[PDB]
Amino acid sequence: SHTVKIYDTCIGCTQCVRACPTDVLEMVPWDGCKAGQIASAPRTEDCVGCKRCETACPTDFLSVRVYLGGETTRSLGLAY
Amino acid sequence: KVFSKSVPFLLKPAGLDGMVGDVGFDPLGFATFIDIRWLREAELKNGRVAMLAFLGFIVQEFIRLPGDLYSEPNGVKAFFQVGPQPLLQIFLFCGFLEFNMHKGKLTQVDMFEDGKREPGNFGFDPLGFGKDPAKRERYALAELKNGRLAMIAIGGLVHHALVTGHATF
Amino acid sequence: KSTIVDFNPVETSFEKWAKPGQFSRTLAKGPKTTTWIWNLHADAHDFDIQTNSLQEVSRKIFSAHFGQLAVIFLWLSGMHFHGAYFSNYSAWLTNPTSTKPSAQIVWPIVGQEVLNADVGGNFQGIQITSGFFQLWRAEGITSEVELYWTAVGGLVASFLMLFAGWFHYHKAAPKLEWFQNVESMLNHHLAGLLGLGSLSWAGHQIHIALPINKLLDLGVSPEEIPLPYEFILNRDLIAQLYPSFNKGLTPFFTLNWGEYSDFLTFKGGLNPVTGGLWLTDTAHHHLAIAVLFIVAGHMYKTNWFLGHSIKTILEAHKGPFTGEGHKGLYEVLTTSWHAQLAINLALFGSLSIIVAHHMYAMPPYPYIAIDYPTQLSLFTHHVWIGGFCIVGGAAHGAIFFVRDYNAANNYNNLIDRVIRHRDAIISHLNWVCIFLGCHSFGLYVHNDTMRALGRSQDLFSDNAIALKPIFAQFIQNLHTLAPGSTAPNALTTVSYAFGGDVISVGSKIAMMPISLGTADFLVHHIHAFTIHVTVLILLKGVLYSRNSRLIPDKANLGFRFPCDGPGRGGTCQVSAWDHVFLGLFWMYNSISIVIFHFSWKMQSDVWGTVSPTGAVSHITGGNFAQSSITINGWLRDFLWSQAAQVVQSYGSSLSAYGLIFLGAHFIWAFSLMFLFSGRGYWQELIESIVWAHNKLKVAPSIQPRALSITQGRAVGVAHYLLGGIGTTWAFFLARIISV
Amino acid sequence: DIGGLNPCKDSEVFQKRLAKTVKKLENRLKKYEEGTPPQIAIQQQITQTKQRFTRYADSNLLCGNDGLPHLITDGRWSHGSEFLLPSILFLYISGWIGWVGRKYIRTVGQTSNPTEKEIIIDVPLAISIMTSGFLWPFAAWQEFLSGDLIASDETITTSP
Amino acid sequence: MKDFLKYLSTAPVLLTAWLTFTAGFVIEINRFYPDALTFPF
Amino acid sequence: EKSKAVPFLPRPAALDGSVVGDVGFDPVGFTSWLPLSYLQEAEIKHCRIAMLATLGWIVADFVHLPGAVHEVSSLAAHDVAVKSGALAQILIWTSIAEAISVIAISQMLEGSGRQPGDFKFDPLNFAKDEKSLKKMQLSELKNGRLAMLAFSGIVTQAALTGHAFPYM
Ligand code: CLA
Ligand code: CLA
Ligand code: CLA
Ligand code: CLA
Ligand SMILES: CC(/C=C/C=C(C)/C=C/[C@@]12O[C@]1(C)C[C@@H](O)CC2(C)C)=C\C=C\C=C(C)\C=C\C=C(C)\C=C\[C@@]12O[C@]1(C)C[C@@H](O)CC2(C)C
Ligand SMILES: CC(/C=C/C=C(C)/C=C/[C@@]12O[C@]1(C)C[C@@H](O)CC2(C)C)=C\C=C\C=C(C)\C=C\C=C(C)\C=C\[C@@]12O[C@]1(C)C[C@@H](O)CC2(C)C
Ligand SMILES: CC1=C(C/C=C(\C)CCC[C@H](C)CCC[C@H](C)CCCC(C)C)C(=O)c2ccccc2C1=O
Ligand code: SF4
Repeated sequence: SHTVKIYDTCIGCTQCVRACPTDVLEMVPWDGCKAGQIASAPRTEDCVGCKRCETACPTDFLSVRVYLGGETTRSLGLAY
Repeated sequence: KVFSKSVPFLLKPAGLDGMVGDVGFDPLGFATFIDIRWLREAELKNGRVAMLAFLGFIVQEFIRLPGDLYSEPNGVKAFFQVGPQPLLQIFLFCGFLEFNMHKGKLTQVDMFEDGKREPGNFGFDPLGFGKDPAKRERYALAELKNGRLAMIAIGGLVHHALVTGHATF
Repeated sequence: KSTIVDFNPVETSFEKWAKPGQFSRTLAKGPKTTTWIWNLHADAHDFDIQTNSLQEVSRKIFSAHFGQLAVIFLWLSGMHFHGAYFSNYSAWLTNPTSTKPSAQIVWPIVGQEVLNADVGGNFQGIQITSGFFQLWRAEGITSEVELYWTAVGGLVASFLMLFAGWFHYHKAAPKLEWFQNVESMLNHHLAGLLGLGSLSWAGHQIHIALPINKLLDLGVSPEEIPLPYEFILNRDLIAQLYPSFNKGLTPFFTLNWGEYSDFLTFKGGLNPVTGGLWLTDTAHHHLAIAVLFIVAGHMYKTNWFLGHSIKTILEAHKGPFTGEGHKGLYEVLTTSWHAQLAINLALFGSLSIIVAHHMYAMPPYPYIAIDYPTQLSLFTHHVWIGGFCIVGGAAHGAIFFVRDYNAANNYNNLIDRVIRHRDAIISHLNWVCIFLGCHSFGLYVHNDTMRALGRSQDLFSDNAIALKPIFAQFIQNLHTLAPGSTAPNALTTVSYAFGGDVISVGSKIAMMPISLGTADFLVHHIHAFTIHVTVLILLKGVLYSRNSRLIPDKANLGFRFPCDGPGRGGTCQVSAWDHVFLGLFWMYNSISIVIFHFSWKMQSDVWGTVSPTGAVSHITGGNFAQSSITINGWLRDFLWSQAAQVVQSYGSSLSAYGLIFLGAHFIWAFSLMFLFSGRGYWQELIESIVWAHNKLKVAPSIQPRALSITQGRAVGVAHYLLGGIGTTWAFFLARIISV
Repeated sequence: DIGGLNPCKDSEVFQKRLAKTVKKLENRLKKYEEGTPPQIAIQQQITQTKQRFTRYADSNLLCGNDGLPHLITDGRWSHGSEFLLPSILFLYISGWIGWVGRKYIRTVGQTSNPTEKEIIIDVPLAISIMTSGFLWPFAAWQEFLSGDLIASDETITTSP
Repeated sequence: MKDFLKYLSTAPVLLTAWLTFTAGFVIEINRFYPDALTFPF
Repeated sequence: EKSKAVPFLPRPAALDGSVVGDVGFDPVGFTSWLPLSYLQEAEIKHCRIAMLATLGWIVADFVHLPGAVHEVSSLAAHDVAVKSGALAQILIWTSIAEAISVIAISQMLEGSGRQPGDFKFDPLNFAKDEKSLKKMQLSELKNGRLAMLAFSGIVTQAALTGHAFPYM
């Protein structure tokens, strides 16, 4: 399964979570930004690696980073 | 609407107000997209060069210098007979003059950048004509008109020499 | 306040000309990177994203059509003007079989005047392969003054179409209901446009082209031929050549149409003097076409209680296997410009290819069959246009599926049922493509390896294992027997390609029976295989344009997008555009093979010279039958052999063809930089270049960015197509002009 | 002489090339009639070929064993009109182009909408800058001295 | 003629005019002094 | 309604009364989609050009300038004058005048106040008040239209039959 990391540059704009096609990211409470929220990656087993999450990231060099790793039938997007 | 004094069916052009040759002649509006100070500097320099060149024609066909090289009554053919060496010296001397008279600032963007430069005013007046300000404006207008007439005449003489080949006479 | 048009919808102003990108909501803010410049041209004609109203899109399309027709009219006017002023048309008229058509002279600069060839007739210029001279001769044009007047009329028509476009966008723009009158539009395009154009052309042929060309074939010089208007004012100048005009129009109105058999014939074959189709046959053909199309135009109900409703016809065509059938197709084709473009472009390209075939098969112009450069150029050009238009039709079908397809409005209809079993279609098409490719190409490779191993009896040749195209030979036999048996009123077969005698004009073969052997079997199956693979790519693009097992929401990404990401193992090129890109590549492959087959087969087994005793000697000598069955044969006896004229063209009047050969090679190789590389490398190189510019304080305000992934692919495919087609263009033209 | 080459005025193969080209042109000329424009064009071709060959012969041009002018670009002023003078001419013209482009970029870079003035050129300012490029060698060695030609550390750098 | 002159000031029109003028004077130099392999001086 | 010239056609709706030579003649409605000042300027330019052209054609078929080049009929004078460069000078000066005209018509269309065809050229007066100016404008328009039609007829007849000044 791929690896997804969140960095404290998160501004809690939720654009990553609402762009994930496989429900990998979610918004959790935080105290490091104005919005009081930070993205989390608790379901990386469903991560497919499409990187839509970091295409919607407005922070300078990203706050969500996807590191491709071992492959799985879920991560390979295999309907068969 | 005011309408121009020279071209009476055209609106009065802008940017020519405080000048010494203003008759409202700018149908193409060259003073709108080109600096008027640069335009007057260029007009004065072209006029002065044309006057000197017309006088040069008339003297060359008449007087000439001793020597085999300087023996062509036709100015156009004299440009070729004289060779490149005398002409290149004139080119370099004119360049030296251009550099020293404008004191470095020679380009359209560099000249008049700081202002304080009346267009065409090199301060050249050794004989003292122009101390009286009353006749100064008349002298400026006369210089402008003579320069324009000499531009037209310099073109005329050069093209007469090209279509006939002998001289001006 | 008309019910069809809106008056003064858009003001004629230059203000928006000074605001580039005003049409787009995203581009209107102004450029920030160089990507804006490329996006400006990529969205210029995408009227769907510029307005949210179908009416505005339709009006823009209508005015764009007017602009295109004005451009076409200007091009035709230029062609006629060049024929009038910079051509040897008058000299070619008096010697069609010995003067090469030229209509473009080259200025004497930088030594380029060598391009002015010895085309004959006391003329120097570039030989013309567009066949305009033959077309003008078939039109009865016998003077360059007529060409000048046609050019003037073309200029006037081009201005008229420009004015029409301006008028119908800015002064009186039609409403949506006017555009959606598909019944009225079909009625008019079928009766008025097609039928009345055929009728008017039949009238022109009968009254101008029939007498003038008959006099020309009789040997009358163009100067003593009467002016065309005299054939109308004087019923005696045409009644001598065709002694049936003496009865006037009475036989027509008295149903005694047999009297007009003098100039309305049904002969078939070719004119023995000119080598083209009998112009009496052509006039009769256009008359019949006019009547048929006028009749066909009275089909759809427009404004009276008479005719058909296309909605009622489609909705009644259901079936046990097709559910709701064609229900909803009328709404699809009356609310989506992209669906109409798909159908029209596909059928238009297919029509262009059919035209290309029927052109050389039955030469319709005088002295065009013996002008081999003209025939080769016309066939290749029309087949290329057809392939491009077919790929465009597939592209716009995919665009309709992505954008204008409504799932609710198409419940259980044909479109829905096709998407529901797209897997089966694509899998079986995949199997068919593999079967056809394996067989055709592996038979080619088997022939090559048997020849390389010294086993000549193991090939798939005529003197070996033979694959006779018996079905095509049966059809050829049926056509050569048609006159008198199935077409009893025919005097000759439709084309001598099916069989018959060798038709030669001035010792040059015009048409001749095209024998089909094992070599034609293999190349025909190659054609079928390439066409099937192109169809596979395009149909996979259209069907999987909305969703798939990989990306269940591919429609939300649009028609044109590079990917969905490196995930799922990699989701490159999943768009539908990336399928029109690959399909463009495969169309290039297929059309290149088709034109190669045509060129080699014609040069080897049709074209040539006929000896006075009747011995036929061809351009190459019949090497197609035995050497077109191996890839080494194609490489050596066709490519290497016929490329001799291109490479040896330097210093001659064909040197421009060698230069274009080299330049097209250069462009084709240039394409591979964009096709093989990726955007990240070029962006990071531009980073260092920008560093240098910033170091020298010359970095542009518009930030330079590498071309987008989709634009990189588009540039690559455009350069690839240009280079390959130009290389084949120069090769074909130099080879067929030299010999 | 230089590199084993010989002057084209004494190169037999050069004259053979001239004679062959003229003969081909005359043979082409034979197949046309009277003072017709094709014959005039071919005669002009012959005249231009002869003039070009004569000018190349009397041009201090060195010809090889193929009878074609070879360029001596080692730097010697003897053959200075082959490379050195065209080199100076191009350097002047290209420096002019680069200088006017850089000046325009830096001038509209200090306005409210720098990017707008790059797709829609300020033709007055563009004309003002373009005709000022004749002093580009002097302007360059007056801006480099003042430190206005080179940026120092405001330039961006990647992570490593 | 205020926005038309601004349209003529756009990058494509200006580049086309400048390149047409450039090719023009190059072609005319090569017409009046053809076959110039070296510097005329 | 019911324009003066064509009594059964409606008034062109752009020519009420406030133009010299306005009899309401625009059946095909050219004024409905083109500026009135532009059309007036074009008409007056045509009037003046054709008046000069008719007078010149008729006179040059009678009186010739000294020289062998000027010894041709006006019908064949175009190909001779263009070869001698005589028409080149006219083209140059007419182009200068027409560029100044480009400026003038642009200014007139964008405000200004210059009447169509009004170049203020009036060395003599010939027009002292508004009434005289209107009458002379009407005379100029009528004479110009007559001369345009007359030059049309002269050229067509001379081309049809290569006759001298009587082109019958
Ligand atoms: C008999 C009547 C008639 C005729 C001849 C045409 C002919 C044409 N139509 Mg058309 N049309 C008609 C009725 C007709 N239409 C009706 C009733 C409707 C309403 C449903 C439409 C709606 C329509 C649309 C929406 C479009 C066309 C287009 C076209 C053109 C197709 C391009 C082509 O084949 O090039 C052949 C070209 C020629 C043969 C050139 C000569 C044709 C000239 C222009 C005659 C045109 C006839 C015109 C209708 C007369 C009106 C004159 C006006 C003063 C009223 C062609 C010119 C398409 C096009 O190209 O747009 C411009 C297009 O997009 N038509
Ligand atoms: C009747 C024909 C027709 C029409 C009306 C359209 C219309 C359209 N197409 Mg389309 N298309 C067509 C044929 C047609 N196409 C064909 C035949 C193909 C197959 C190649 C395609 C493939 C295609 C794709 C793949 C796409 C479109 C798109 C579009 C839309 C936007 C077009 C645009 O902005 O381009 C503006 C015009 C340009 C950018 C011009 C580019 C220059 C070309 C590529 C090079 C031409 C070179 C030329 C031959 C000269 C080379 C000579 C050399 C020596 C210089 C528009 C609705 C796009 C879209 O989004 O649709 C909604 C899109 O993605 N089309
Ligand atoms: C010469 C190069 C080449 C070759 C051989 C192929 C071959 C093929 N392409 Mg293509 N393709 C090419 C270049 C080529 N392409 C390029 C440059 C592009 C870029 C645009 C594409 C883009 C492209 C697309 C987009 C598609 C194809 C498809 C296909 C397949 C069609 C089905 C078929 O015939 O399979 C049969 C295989 C052959 C004919 C190859 C030769 C096989 C020999 C003759 C017979 C078997 C030999 C035997 C097994 C050897 C065993 C011994 C060995 C173990 C030592 C086929 C594999 C389609 C596909 O997937 O297939 C349906 C498809 O959709 N291609
Ligand atoms: C539309 C205007 C026009 C044009 C195009 C021509 C053209 C021509 N005329 Mg002509 N002519 C004109 C008006 C015109 N004329 C008028 C109004 C008269 C009466 C005075 C004449 C009297 C005339 C004679 C007597 C002869 C010609 C001849 C000729 C031919 C060669 C010499 C020449 O240019 O004329 C030279 C013209 C003149 C000597 C008199 C012109 C007087 C002008 C038109 C009146 C003042 C108008 C003013 C200058 C406008 C300013 C223009 C503005 C842009 C600055 C040439 C075809 C000669 C020829 O070859 O005959 C076949 C010849 O012998 N013309
Ligand atoms: C005289 C002239 C202009 C004169 C104006 C003058 C003096 C007045 C100027 C001033 O009042 C103003 C305006 C304003 C004041 O503040 C300044 C002054 C100075 C007081 C232009 C001539 C302009 C002269 C021109 C344009 C001449 C063009 C000639 C051509 C084209 C000849 C071509 C041929 O000779 C060839 C080439 C080959 C031959 O075989 C064929 C032909 C055709 C004959
Ligand atoms: C055309 C021209 C002037 C045209 C003026 C016009 C139309 C004026 C019209 C007006 O005034 C009137 C009529 C009335 C006014 O109220 C209104 C306007 C409208 C203002 C000048 C040309 C002027 C032309 C000039 C000055 C040309 C000079 C050429 C020189 C010096 C050439 C030198 C060489 O040719 C040699 C000698 C040897 C070569 O081998 C090398 C070089 C170096 C190239
Ligand atoms: C080189 C290259 C670039 C860089 C290319 C750029 C930045 C294009 C630059 C184009 C210039 C700026 C304008 C065109 C200049 C040409 C001389 C004009 C065309 C020639 C005419 C005759 C048409 C990419 O961005 C890219 C992206 C994706 C895959 C491959 C590649 C790729 O290979
Ligand atoms: S960039 Fe190239 S590779 Fe990476 S995802 Fe987009 S398409 Fe697939």
